[PDB]
Amino acid sequence: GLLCYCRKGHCKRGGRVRGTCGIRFLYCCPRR
Repeated sequence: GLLCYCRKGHCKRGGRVRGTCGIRFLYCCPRR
């Protein structure tokens, strides 16, 4: 939720992965 984004392979403009967005997808949150 929040302002998190699901990106395939690797999150764009963000190195704060929150967890896996399923298979071959990364879910990152710009929190900390």
